[PDB]
Amino acid sequence: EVINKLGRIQRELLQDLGREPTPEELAKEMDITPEKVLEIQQYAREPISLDQ
Amino acid sequence: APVTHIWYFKGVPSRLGYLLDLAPKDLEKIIYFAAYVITSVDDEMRHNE
Amino acid sequence: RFGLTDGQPRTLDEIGQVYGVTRERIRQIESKTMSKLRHPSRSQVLRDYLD
DNA sequence: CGCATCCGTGAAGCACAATTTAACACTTTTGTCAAGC
DNA sequence: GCTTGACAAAAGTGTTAAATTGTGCTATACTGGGAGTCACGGATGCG
Repeated sequence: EVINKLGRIQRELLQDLGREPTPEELAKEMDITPEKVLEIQQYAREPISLDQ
Repeated sequence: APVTHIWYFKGVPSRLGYLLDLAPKDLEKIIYFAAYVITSVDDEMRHNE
Repeated sequence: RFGLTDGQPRTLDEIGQVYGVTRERIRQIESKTMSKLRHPSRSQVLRDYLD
């Protein structure tokens, strides 16, 4: 849930300034601190395949 | 639910088809929920007058 | 004490009661053994593994 | 039986219940000491 | 060859709070996807 919230906010807020939001901008609107945001971004990671 | 090994459903020859005496397309229809097949019938209501 | 023969380390009193001595007696003999073995004359052979 | 022709295969967001973490006071035990018997 | 006792640090018990995880629920109406072909041997059939 919170991962989707972060994704939607990151996608949407770009039009306000023309940049991909960084932890400062994301935290300014997610009501959470940057370190938790970094932890969420790490948690949203997905494994690659060895067979490539 | 049961499942059939693909190596034997098809492969020219289809071992399952030869074993049961069904054509590959007819067998394909049965395994893959496209047509019904009669498993057995009782003579007590075929030769009963 | 170090459980070298079984793998289970033992406390002082636990190995004082297998003999007929108190836990502090075990501590005293352990101190004697540590002082004697820690001396370089014997530690010179054992040190080279992670000197 | 001698072979041609067609056929299929391979190549949007919350509420409440239940579970799990890691704070802290307190208790017990474990390790340590001088002095000494 | 070693005891009595006294202190402080480390190893356990238990209650409580906080967070973490799982299931359910939302009432105008809307009703059936979409993606960049040829060559080879084997089964069938002709006389």
